[PDB]
Amino acid sequence: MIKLGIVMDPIANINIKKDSSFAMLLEAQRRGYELHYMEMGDLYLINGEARAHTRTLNVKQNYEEWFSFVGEQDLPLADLDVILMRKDPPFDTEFIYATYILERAEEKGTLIVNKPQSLRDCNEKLFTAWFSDLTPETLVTRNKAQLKAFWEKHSDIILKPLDASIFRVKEGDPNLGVIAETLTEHGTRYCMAQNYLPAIKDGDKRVLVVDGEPVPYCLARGEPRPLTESDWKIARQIGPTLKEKGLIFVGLDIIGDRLTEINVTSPTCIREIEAEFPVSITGMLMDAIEARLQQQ
Amino acid sequence: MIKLGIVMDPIANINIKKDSSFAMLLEAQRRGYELHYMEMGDLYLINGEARAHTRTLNVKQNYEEWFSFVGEQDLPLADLDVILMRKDPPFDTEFIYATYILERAEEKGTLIVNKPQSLRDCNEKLFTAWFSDLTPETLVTRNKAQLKAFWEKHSDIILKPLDASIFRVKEGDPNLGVIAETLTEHGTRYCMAQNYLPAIKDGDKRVLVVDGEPVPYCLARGEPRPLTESDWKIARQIGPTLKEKGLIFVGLDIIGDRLTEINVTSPTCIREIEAEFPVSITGMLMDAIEARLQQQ
Amino acid sequence: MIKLGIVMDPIANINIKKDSSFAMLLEAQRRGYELHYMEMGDLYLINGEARAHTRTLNVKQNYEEWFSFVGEQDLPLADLDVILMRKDPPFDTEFIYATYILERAEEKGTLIVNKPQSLRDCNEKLFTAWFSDLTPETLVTRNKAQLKAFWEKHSDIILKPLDASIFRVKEGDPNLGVIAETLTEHGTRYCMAQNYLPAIKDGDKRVLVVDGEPVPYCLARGEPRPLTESDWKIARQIGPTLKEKGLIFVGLDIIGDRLTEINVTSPTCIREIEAEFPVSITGMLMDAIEARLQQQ
Amino acid sequence: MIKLGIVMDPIANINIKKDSSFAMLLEAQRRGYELHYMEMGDLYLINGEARAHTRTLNVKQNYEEWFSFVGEQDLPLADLDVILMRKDPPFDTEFIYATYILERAEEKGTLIVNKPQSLRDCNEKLFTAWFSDLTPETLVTRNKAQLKAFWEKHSDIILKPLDASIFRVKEGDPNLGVIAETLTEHGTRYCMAQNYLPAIKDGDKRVLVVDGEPVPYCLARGEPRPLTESDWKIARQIGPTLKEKGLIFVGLDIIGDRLTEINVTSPTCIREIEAEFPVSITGMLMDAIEARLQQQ
Repeated sequence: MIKLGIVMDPIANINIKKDSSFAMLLEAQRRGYELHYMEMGDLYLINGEARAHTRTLNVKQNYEEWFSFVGEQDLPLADLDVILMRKDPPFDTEFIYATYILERAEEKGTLIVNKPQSLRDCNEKLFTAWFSDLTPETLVTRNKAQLKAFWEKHSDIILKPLDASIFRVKEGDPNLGVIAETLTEHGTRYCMAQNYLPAIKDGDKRVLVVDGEPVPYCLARGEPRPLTESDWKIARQIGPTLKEKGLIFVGLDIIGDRLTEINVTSPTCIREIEAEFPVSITGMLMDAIEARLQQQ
Repeated sequence: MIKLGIVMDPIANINIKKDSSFAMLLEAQRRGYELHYMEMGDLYLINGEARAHTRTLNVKQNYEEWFSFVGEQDLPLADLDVILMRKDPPFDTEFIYATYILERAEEKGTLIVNKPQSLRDCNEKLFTAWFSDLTPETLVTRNKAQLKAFWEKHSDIILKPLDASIFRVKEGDPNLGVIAETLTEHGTRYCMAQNYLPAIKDGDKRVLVVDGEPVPYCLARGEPRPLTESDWKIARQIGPTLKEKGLIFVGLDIIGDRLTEINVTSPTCIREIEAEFPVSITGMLMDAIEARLQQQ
Repeated sequence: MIKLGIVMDPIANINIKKDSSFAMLLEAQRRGYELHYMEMGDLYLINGEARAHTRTLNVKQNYEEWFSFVGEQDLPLADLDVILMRKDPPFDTEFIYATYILERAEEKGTLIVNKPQSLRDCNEKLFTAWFSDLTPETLVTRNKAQLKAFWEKHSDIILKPLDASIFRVKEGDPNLGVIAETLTEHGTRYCMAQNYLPAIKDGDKRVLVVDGEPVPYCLARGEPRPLTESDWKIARQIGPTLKEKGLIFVGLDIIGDRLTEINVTSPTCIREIEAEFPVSITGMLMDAIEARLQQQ
Repeated sequence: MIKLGIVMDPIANINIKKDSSFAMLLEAQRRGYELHYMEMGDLYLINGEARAHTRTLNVKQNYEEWFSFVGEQDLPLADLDVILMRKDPPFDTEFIYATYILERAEEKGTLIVNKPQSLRDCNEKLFTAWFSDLTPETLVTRNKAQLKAFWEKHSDIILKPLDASIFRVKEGDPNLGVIAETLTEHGTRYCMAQNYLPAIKDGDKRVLVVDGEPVPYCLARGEPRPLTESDWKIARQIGPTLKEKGLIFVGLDIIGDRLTEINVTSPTCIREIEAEFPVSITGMLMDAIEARLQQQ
């Protein structure tokens, strides 16, 4: 069978009613995969070989007991067929170090969803710089004077840290200086400004893309909808780049007809769309994984 | 002429007697390049285009006044032929974000020394996992129990943070637990252990590699020496990988016949080797840059 | 009845088999006090008046359910007769701010165990500077050069942060510099050095003092013992100062015949001594509280 | 003569045109005091005795060279007659530890301006809780829900951290939640809210009080003015408490007829008032110090 590993934040603390990682584990188990649970602290590197302490895992939709460990072992990660990296943000240096550990197992034949080097290349907020055609006006800077000028030009902007804490600075806001100071840590940290998009009142849509192919229903933040014509247009333009970079399960954040963020670490909204619509997103994912496992 | 940009820690605070970045700027100026000075805070990104505020720079070996700005401008980074990224460690998330800014200029034709994606791929302590043949016994972990066992097996080890603060834990040291606790931040951060190498008493050599080719004299930490036979062997084995990854100016740290670290951000020791030996390392670098600029 | 309030770290996470705060709540309940539970976040200040959101609490030695809330209210803290400040270390600025909130209730007649201003005056590591006669050789400094010289003079020393992480630097340790660097954060933070006391092998005794009077049995760290002659001597010398400073429940840490630390925030070891010996430490505490409540 | 010590942030970085500490050193030198310079890192504690490395200092109004050291020594702080604690905020735990070091010298007869225990008792933002009659509506809390309700009741409020970064949240501001989240660090840190005072447009006055006596001219933030009738009223009400707490040189911040903050660490504005008006504030301070030195 396929031996599936998952690296994630502690399973004992999720909400199985909405957790997408758990929805993935149930599908994988329904297909008969052997599942191996691990957290960040379980991964290590010894003389260049990637290894982990895993626990063989069993999961079930039981609100009183949704997982159990039926075994425990130390193995080279190269023994697993596929590892799902499902660690939540922040994207910090520890996340980047775990990426090098997963890449040593990847050189030995393991499929990593998503690809380690692409996780380092494709920042969730800065990767939109590669698709400026699709995005709002975006400025990334440490300088208060540039943030002041962007606010003068656009009148109503969003200020966000790169690593929610979104400030909206409308015309007549008294705090642009304090906010710039706070997010740039007095000019020592980069932050991002975008023009505010009023279409947010119509929904912050979450579109999922499975191996480059958009799932046909999205979740407008919480109401499931079919993709509109402009949703299909954004997703078809990014899709090919996600497939070739090995970004196999991606979330795109779309407000109106603007692409605002690209989630490549732990995209969610599977349960919410699946409940209202006849699509098995977890099934599409595992079909795509299995396809990749036979392509090599 | 070539327009050379440099991103570095503030020039007003260096020691021009030993600073290698300054030694590079003097050579570039001696060849007639137009030099453009910038710090991290000068770089920004607007709708996917990389730009910076630069200052045209003039440098001279004058201990009372070694640089002056003769102009100031805002330009797209794609207007510069080559940018030297010479920012010091730490390798943190800000360093990683600046890397994406330099890579947007790189897609537009600018040569970046060293290549942005390789700066993200090649951690200075963890890239040695790709050359385990050349390195000491190395363990990377968050677990105190694994560090305890490595210390039992090797009797005398080095503990270092990934991001100097090197602890030597010899036989009979009472602090392995406190030290593991301190470097792993009670098991939440990865750290690195290696077996101690007694050949350190003979020197921590600094070998420089310019576009894959080892400079023939190194600095044993501070005494300049010709490369020994095993120094040539280590450097010839890494060299090709550095060239193809676009890691054009690299420092390797060698203790005895063991490779311990790979400096790809801001390697130094140019002045120290150049003073005692008939080699112009800065000249080798600029010849290599100019070669790369005509190869495309 | 007496209305007793307690400020503490979350009750849902303690171990009722050894927690001394819980042992205090059971005694108070056995005497019929009305108990009011609060955490740090429940305390606030409005126009100089101290107030809190409390929960009326019920406790019982049940490992499956040891507490329940039977009510909830917002009141001025001046309505409670006595508040036990049982927040764990660190002693940080938040701890210091909560102290000013408790002191506004104290001006209005509430007894605070221990007294707020004394919690600010009496640091657990630095208050020993007032009893140098009883302590080991102690140096507090940010300077590596002074720590090096103390180590030269004493050969075997203890290095500790002021805010466990105790380093022992014996003769021949290779790390004094790295350790000084780490605890002083490269000379920006004070740390403490003391000469090592070999009598630690015979026990790190925990003596409790209730309103200036030593409890006659201590816990040598884990074995309960009667106080020795030198334990009685140390405790009788500190005792009067603790009583007049309103430090009503204190822990003293004694190694051999040396006083090393003074716990004034959350002293423990009640359950361990009480189990093996015929003393009710919680009863001595509540008798002392009740005495203080009738003395005014 | 009097031997005056000063603990301050590095003298090599001040602006002698406006620095009040420097204005104090010039007056002290004009009276013939022997001046001893020290920074935080110079202070230490050995077996309960407070000591420091001092440098004998000479100062002069020379923009190219305003100070020189004419000697260097290690002494017990009890040898100095008076130490001026002139360390800038933040009020952090290091500031609190230095306070215990200065208090050990104070027990041995040294006058400390301002008194160490009062520096711990009198927080610059929270000490206003003792004079609620004079202050605006003030709430101190970690709870977003209480900050939301204060904003509903007052329509236009100020949010500030306890340890500038003042947020004004007017009617219709979209960010109260993000700001509360940012200043309380998601409910783990206390912050302060006050109702906004429109009289700020007429000036944020800085009144100085020397040993309980108000200096008769203030600086409205930058225009020097005589104290108004309500300025005299606020200062006469606080004054006696400052004198008896040994808070010898204090700054009060007054907006309109409201007391907003009490500066007890490093009050300034001496040069600005002294230039426009016939008062020697430094002379009033040294007369008060000399009076205190003969009162014991």
